[PDB]
Amino acid sequence: HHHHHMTQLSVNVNKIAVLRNSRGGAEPDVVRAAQACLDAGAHGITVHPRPDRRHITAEDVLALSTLTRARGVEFNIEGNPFAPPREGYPGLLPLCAQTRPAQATLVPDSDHGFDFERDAERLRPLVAELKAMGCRVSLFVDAGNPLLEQAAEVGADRVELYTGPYAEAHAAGDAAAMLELFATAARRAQAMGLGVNAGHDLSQDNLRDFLAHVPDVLEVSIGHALIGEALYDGLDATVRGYLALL
Amino acid sequence: HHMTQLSVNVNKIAVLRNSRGGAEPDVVRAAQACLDAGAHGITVHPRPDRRHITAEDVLALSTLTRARGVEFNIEGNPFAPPREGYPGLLPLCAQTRPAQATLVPDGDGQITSDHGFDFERDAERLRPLVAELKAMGCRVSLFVDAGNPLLEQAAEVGADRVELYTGPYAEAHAAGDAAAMLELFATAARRAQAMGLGVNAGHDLSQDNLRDFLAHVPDVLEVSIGHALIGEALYDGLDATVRGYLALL
Repeated sequence: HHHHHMTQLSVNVNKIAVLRNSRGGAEPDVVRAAQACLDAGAHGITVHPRPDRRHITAEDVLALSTLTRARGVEFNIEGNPFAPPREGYPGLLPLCAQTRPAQATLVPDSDHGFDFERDAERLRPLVAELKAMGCRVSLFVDAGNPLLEQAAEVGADRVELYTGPYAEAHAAGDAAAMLELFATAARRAQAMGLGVNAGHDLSQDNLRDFLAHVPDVLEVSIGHALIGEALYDGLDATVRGYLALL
Repeated sequence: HHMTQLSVNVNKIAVLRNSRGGAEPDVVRAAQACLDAGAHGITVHPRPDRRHITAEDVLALSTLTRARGVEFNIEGNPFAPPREGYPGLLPLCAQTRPAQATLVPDGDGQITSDHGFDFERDAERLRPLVAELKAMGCRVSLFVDAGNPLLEQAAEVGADRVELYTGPYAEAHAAGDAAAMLELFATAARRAQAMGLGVNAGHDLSQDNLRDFLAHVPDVLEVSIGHALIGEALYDGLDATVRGYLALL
């Protein structure tokens, strides 16, 4: 069996592209913002290129691949593996084929995980193809999923627990019920040889209780709350603040 | 004869909030941090499609600016009828009584404001709405292009100020040579002031081009800065960024 490893931080820069696209020019620069996050010591960059190009584009992915590669850090691409290519969107797997990121996080459409009764068989050859490229494959799952262990059956290397309902419980004050659930979910996955990532709605106000109660979380992908906190203190300070909690 | 004042446009803060669909980052808290750093007022532009700032944000920021004794500036299209989630500009201003109302021609679905009023077509539909805003206590500013040949008609319509659209200045400044644009905007300012109009400016103003603009365009009373201020704050934070802008006035 494995041994403990210090939790790593991946900065999700989707919202930086959201601000760019709202105006429609070039500021704020996605690569420049990611560069400042890696300069602050982040272990990697996460993006989620939607098929409709609402924020991050295929061009951003290639640009960020070149960046993370030149700096020896990890690139994590989220996306729906089932989405066929359309105009302006090459598809998740061909994007990973072109950039060979360290990790590919597979999502079903983010507010829920996969229905393994329904999607496991068209998932299987795509998971296998992603790993064959050199990608770790992580599957977005709900902490309450009774068939959660089936992600190992598909061949995935990790699961990413969707931490939405924990953060909602944390803001309301009583998050104990959520923490026992997410801890139990983490333990079930690890008993199958799966690594555990997390993120989504994780902030500087709730990360500490999470890592203190959920064991051996390997990687956290934090976007929204990190960008929102950076409005007050800057990207450099914010990332270093997150790092000091890992 | 008057210190140029900084109004922070907090639209892009709502851009970050609404994308998620919760409450963070809080628009009111961010505006509060801008005022603590010495900003002279808050600007918002509630669009009819509710892309970022909502009517509830307007009401909340009105209460904030009032408690802190600073000016509230609402940009918007006075012609836009009420839609789902949007009561319309004039009923919003009646409900909140902002110090200033900045009127733009912007149609539905424009990415951002990219042109000022065409006074040949809009002057007569502007007149009674300008008058109704003033009757509420609002100073009324009209978004105009620096090259508008009918710029002087904004005084005839009853507006108190014009806001020169600084987009083409910022584009020329980034390209290096902004002298020609600076003389044009200076000329536009003087034309407005000869009619008793005050001069505001904004759109695409940043920490890299504000200084030269105020240095050459005379008696600019107010600058409304949003997009670039929020983008620069991503690196340095709002307090530091706001204070940087104040030092450039």
